[PDB]
Formats: sequence, C-alpha cells, structure tokens
Amino acid sequence: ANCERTFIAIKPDGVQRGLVGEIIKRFEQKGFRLVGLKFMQASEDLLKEHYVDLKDRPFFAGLVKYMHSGPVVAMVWEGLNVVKTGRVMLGESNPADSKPGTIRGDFCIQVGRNIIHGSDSVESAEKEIGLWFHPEELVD
Amino acid sequence: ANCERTFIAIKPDGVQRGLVGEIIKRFEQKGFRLVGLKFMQASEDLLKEHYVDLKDRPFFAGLVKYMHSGPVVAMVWEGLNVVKTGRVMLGESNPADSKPGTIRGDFCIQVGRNIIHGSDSVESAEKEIGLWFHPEELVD
Amino acid sequence: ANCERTFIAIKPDGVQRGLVGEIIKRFEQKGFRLVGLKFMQASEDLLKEHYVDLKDRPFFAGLVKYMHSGPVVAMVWEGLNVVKTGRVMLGESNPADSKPGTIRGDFCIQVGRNIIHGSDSVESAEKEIGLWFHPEELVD
Amino acid sequence: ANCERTFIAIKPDGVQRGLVGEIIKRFEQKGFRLVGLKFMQASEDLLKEHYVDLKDRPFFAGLVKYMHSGPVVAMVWEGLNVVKTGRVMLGESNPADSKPGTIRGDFCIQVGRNIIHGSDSVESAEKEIGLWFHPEELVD
Amino acid sequence: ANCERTFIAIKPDGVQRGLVGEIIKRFEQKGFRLVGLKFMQASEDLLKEHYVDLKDRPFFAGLVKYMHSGPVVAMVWEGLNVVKTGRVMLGESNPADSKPGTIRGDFCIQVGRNIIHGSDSVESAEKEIGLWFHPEELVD
Amino acid sequence: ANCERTFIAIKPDGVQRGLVGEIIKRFEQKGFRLVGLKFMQASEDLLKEHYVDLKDRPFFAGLVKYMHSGPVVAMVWEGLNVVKTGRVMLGESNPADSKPGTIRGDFCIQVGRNIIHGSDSVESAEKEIGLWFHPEELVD
Repeated sequence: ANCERTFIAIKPDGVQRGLVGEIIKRFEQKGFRLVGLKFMQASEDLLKEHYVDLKDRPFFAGLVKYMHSGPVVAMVWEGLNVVKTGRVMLGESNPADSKPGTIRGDFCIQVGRNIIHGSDSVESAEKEIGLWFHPEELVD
Repeated sequence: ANCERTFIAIKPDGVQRGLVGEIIKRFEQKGFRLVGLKFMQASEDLLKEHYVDLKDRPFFAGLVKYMHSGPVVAMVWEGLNVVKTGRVMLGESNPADSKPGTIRGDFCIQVGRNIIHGSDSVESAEKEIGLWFHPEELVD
Repeated sequence: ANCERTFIAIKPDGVQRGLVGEIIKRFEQKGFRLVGLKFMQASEDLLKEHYVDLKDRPFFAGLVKYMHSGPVVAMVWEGLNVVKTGRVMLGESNPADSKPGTIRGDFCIQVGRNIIHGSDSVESAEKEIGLWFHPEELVD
Repeated sequence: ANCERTFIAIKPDGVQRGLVGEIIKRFEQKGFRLVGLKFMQASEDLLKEHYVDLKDRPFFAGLVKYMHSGPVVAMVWEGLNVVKTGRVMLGESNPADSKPGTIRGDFCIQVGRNIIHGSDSVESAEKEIGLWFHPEELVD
Repeated sequence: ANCERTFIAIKPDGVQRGLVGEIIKRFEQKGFRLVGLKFMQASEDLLKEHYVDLKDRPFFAGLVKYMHSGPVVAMVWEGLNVVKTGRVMLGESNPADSKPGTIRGDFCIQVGRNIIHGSDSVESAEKEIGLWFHPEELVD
Repeated sequence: ANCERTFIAIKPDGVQRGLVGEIIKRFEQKGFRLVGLKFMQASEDLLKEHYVDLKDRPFFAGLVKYMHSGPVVAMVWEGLNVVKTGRVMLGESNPADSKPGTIRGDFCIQVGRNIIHGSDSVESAEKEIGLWFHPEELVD
C-alpha cells in the first residue's frame, strides 16, 4: 500500500566535496522514511551488474572507474509513489535542462561526473537493493 | 492599487509536525506584508461555509473532521498580484504534479491530508477573511 | 508538571525589518509548543502595566512610543523549564555581552531599540498573558 | 573549453534590503568560480552604454536614475555553459511568470524595480566586463 | 598525527522526529571526514557493554529499553582533536546548562531522553568502534 | 557616532573551499552595512606591512606564502562598536577554545591555516584600510 522502497546513491564527487547532509534533508523533511543507509566503496563486483545494460557504451569503463575512485553512500527510502517523486525532485541527469529546486539541478554542472543515481522503476529499485542491501540490513 | 489581501491557512498536520516558521519565511523574505495572524481551532461553525461548495462530496465529512482535529493557523498577506503568486508558489494540491521549490511540493506527500489552503480568487479571499478575521483584527 | 507557559514578543523593529520566521523557528524546532499567537498594535492601554515597574525611568516615554510605533507580535510557548531556556537562548538585552547563537545576540545591535522581550519569571509570564491573552484565546 | 565568463549585478534594492549573501551562495555552492567582485555606484558614465540599446524607451530615464540611486555590486562567474545556467536559475524578469527556486522568482515582486541583471549572451558578457572590469581586476 | 577517530550516535528520538541531516551537516561543513556510517537497531547484545559502567544505576533498564525502542544511526568522524571538539560542539547532556549553538543545546529539552551520545576519550572511542564497526566496515 | 569602520578578510582556504556567502550573511543579517568589497591576491607588497609586527616570528614566511597562495577577499563593515562585535562573533583564532556559533568556531580546525582575519582595534582597522582601500573605493 505504502511500503514501496526506492534507492538513492551518492557519487564520489558528492562525498569528496561533501553534500550528504542536504541530500538527506531533502527527503527527511519531506516525510519519507529511510530503512537502509550503508557506506562502502563497493569495489567492482557490484559496479558491473548495476550498469549491465550500459556495458555496451564507450563511456562505461571511464565512468565506472570514476565511480570506483572513492567510497559511495547508499540510501533506501519509502513513501507513497516515492520512486517517481525522487526522480523528479532529483532533476534530469543533464544539467542543461534542470529546473532550479532539484538536487541535480542545484549542485551538478556537467553530464559526465553526475552526482545522484536513482531507480527509474520499482523493478529496478528492488533488483538494486537486492544486489546491495541484504534483507537483514534493512529495518522497519 | 497594491492593497490586495489574500489568505493562507495551516492544516493540523502542519502544526502537529511543526513547519510554520518556513511557511511564514517563504512570504516574509519575498516582500509581502502580513496584516493578520490569528491562531484557533475554528470549531465547526466556520468549517461549513469555508467548504460550502464542497458539501456535496463523499470526502467532506472525513476531511472536515481531519481539519477539526487540531488547532489551525490563519494568515493574511498583501502584495502586488499576491493571490496568483501565492497559489503558484504554494504548488498544486496534488503532490504528483508539484515541481520542487513550492511549499506543497516540498512537504506534502498525499492528496488526502494536504498542508496548505489558499484563496483562488480575490472574491474568495475577501469572503473568507470576512468570515474569519474581524475588521478590527487586521492592521495597516 | 510540564504545562509551564511563557511569553515572547516582537518589537516593531523585528516586523518592520521582518524576522518572525526564524524567531518562531528557534522555538519550533527546539520542541516547545505554542498555545497562543496574536497580532496587534496593543495601543497604549497595555503598554503601561507591562512596564509599570519601569514607569519611573527617563526612557519610559520614548521607549513606549517606540514600541507603540507599529504592530507587535505576541507568542506563548510551553515546555519543561521553558522560561529559563527562553531567556538564555534569547540573549542578554545588551548586545555588548551577547554570545553568538542567541536571537538577540544575532540580530540586535544597540540597547535602545532591542528586538525581543520575554518573561523573567513564571509570575511575570502568567500576569502578562492574563493582561494580553484571554483564556479562550489559548489552546491545548 | 570551460573558461566562459558571465556577469551578474545587484540592483540598489538588493543591497538596500540586503540579500547579497544568498545571491553569492546560489552560485558558490553550485560550483561556479568567481574571478571578479567589485563594489561601486558606477555613476552615470557606465549606465549609458550598458543600456544603450534601451535608450529609446520611455522608462530609460526613470530606471537609470533608480539604478543610480545607490551603490551596486558587480560579480563575474565562470563555468560550463554558465551564461545559460545563470539566466534560467535567475528567473524571468517578470515575476508573473517566475517559477519557485529562482533568485528573481523568490525575492522580486514587480517588473519595475527588478533585482538582478545578467548577460543574455557571451558577446554581451564580454562587452560588459570590458566596460566594467579592467583586465588586471580579474584573477585566475 | 591526524587520524584520530571518534564516534557519534543518534538516539531513537532523533530519528523518530528526524534530524540526521543537520547532525551530519554540523560535522561535514566543519571539515571532519567520516569513515563509517551504519544503520541498525543494535538489539540488546551491544547495549550492555556500551553502558557496562552504568549497569549499577536505577535508570539503566528504562533508558536501555528507550534506546532499544527503535533503530539508531552510528557515525564515525576523524579530525585534529576531533574527540574534544565533538563533545563541546554537541553540548552538555543536561539542557539546563547548554549554551546555544550546540546540537544538544538546540534540540534537546530533558535529560531523560537525550539525543546524542559521543565518546569522552580516545580509549572509549576505539573500544566502542571495535564493539560496533568491523575493521572492513570503515574506509580511508 | 556610528561611523566606525572595521575590516574582515578571507583566507585562501575560505575561497578555495568556498564559504564567502555565509561569511557575508553573518554580518548582513546582523544589520552592519558594508562600504567596501574588493577582490585581489594582494601580491607581497601588502603582506609585509599587514604583519609587520609579526615579522620576527618563525612562521612568518610559511604563513605569508600560504596567504599569498591564492586570491583573498577584503570587506569593510560599519556599525556601533562593530570592531569588538566582529572579533567575538568571529571566534578565537585557536579552534581549541572556540564556542559554537562563531565563524572561526564553526569552520576552522587548526591554528595554522586559519580562515578569518579582523582588526583588533580602531587604529589597526584604519591603518589597514588605508593600506588596502583607497578613499574613493569606499562608499556611503
């Protein structure tokens, strides 16, 4: 009914600069609850199936090394229609078309090293959280 | 010329959670002045003519009891074309289509228990303030 | 047990500049609840018994006219030992000795036209709220 | 490649009220760097070629006197496609169509005394900075 | 030299209300880096050795059940003399003597259900992080 | 009477990280006005008489090169007893004794590369502004 769970991630640029506080705020003050917050670098074992559909791209190697550069923060949120709300409130991956008020539209400049990744659909969200978060990791 | 006066209200959810500070801020820092700020629960004598046009709705009783649950904050603002500016800066009552940067688009999740009510037109504003604020209550 | 109620007021400088949002915030985010929020100019009928103990001062007339200049906001808060917490979090009336982080220590410059008035003791608070807020005005 | 430089200015209303901090913030936290920040009133020698294309307007004299009223802040920013990003993040000069989240859409009320001026194109930016900032004034 | 690591925790009140964003901010904007951020409820296996020195207290059972009520956030920070800086910037556990500007002095009201726990000494910090964070959990 | 003018500067760390917005805010929202805001790197011609009294120190060369590393922002403020208010609101140069709520007590970690420099006395302020700001640079 209202137990839909999404996933939000922080790129190495976000942490090397340091913005996680407001990133958490934009969901916390909204009303969405968090069930899982894990910190890691994820190595390369998980940054192959996460972008498995993007493996046939020229930028796959460079971008995956860019993500692998440093540690990355992982969050899981739940709320009514949360998946759609997150993507629009995050903003388009291309800063050129990114209205003010969205996280990616307020801290991201270039398409290359973007800041935030989020699930487009419920199936993607559940698959990703299964890949990353063990069932005991989450809470209620 | 520039004496147009509007009305903004706070639902019981807004106060039971507590957000009135930023709600006031979004108008105060804008430049609009306030002429009236009264706090009450309004009983049921005023929550019948306020939604008199919505009396023929299945959700009228439940929603009016939800509003009657706790006390509600009432504000009056004035400014150039303030009525139109308030509604757009507040955001659509449906969070599904609510761009970031609007009060209802930054703290409201579900259509049922919305947060903010505002006058759609000048006539509605004047009728409501007559229903709620006595002429001596306001200031200049 | 925890029903102690205090009083906080806004000088005409605070509103003519406009700072009520953060003033409300500093108590709202703290956890204190509000039972009464009334807006008025208070005329001169209430600005004689409020400072009745200060009537024998050279600055009484000038300061009371300064307060009477414009409308003033009145608030009532409740919380555990709220009266003591409010005064320290407000800061000393003299900005010269006013540590950062207090409302009067972050927006007030000169002793003359100070910004915030608050009850020093429970008896003063109850007397003032009786003078200003009628029993039906407050809520629970 | 990424050395494109723009220009942002502060109207006398912005400083007489005082908002330069958040105005700087909206670009600083974004990632854009600043190469030049000069404070002056600019007299009337520069407020004739800045609006030379607007000289044939009925409001030219009144608006130029309004700008000449007080001192004005001048800033220069650089970033990828910064010129386009600044104008959209600033918001339309007409507050009537100004979505929330933009500087002009969050602090400006009337078209007459607007708050922020910015370069529409690279050529305008370079011409203006040549008119205002001497080459030694800027930094790298 | 500068690798000293501390520990900060969030009580169930902090999350059930929701304040983790600003709590993270107060350290992130300061300059301290984080090496570990894990979310759990910790059961009762870890809330016996954490307060082993407080086992001989009348409030031990009630307080440990209060902490066990909900999930709790765990953070680890590193910086020059970070342990001392954290405790003073957090504020005294007793709100009665808690100057404004400290996290516990800006969101905590009563001694009973306090908000933040932090290591008093380096030895306590290392013992606690050994109890909670596995060596592979942390990063560099 | 109230025309006392002080000086505040931004170290290269402050700009290379980027914090000038809040630094300006802490004075702007207070009420102090600014008469001069110039941006430069100042070369070494001015970073010899500024610290002429500190020339007989072992850290003079290293610290002066650290300041010379990048450009530095210069500001001038005026207000009632502004010089004393600035220094206390800035906080002690040593972060070890720096209460929360002060700029240096909220963003500085180590004594070596401090963030903010300010005039201790009126004579120092006037001498410094004479060294840096030409009389025509300032405004009224």
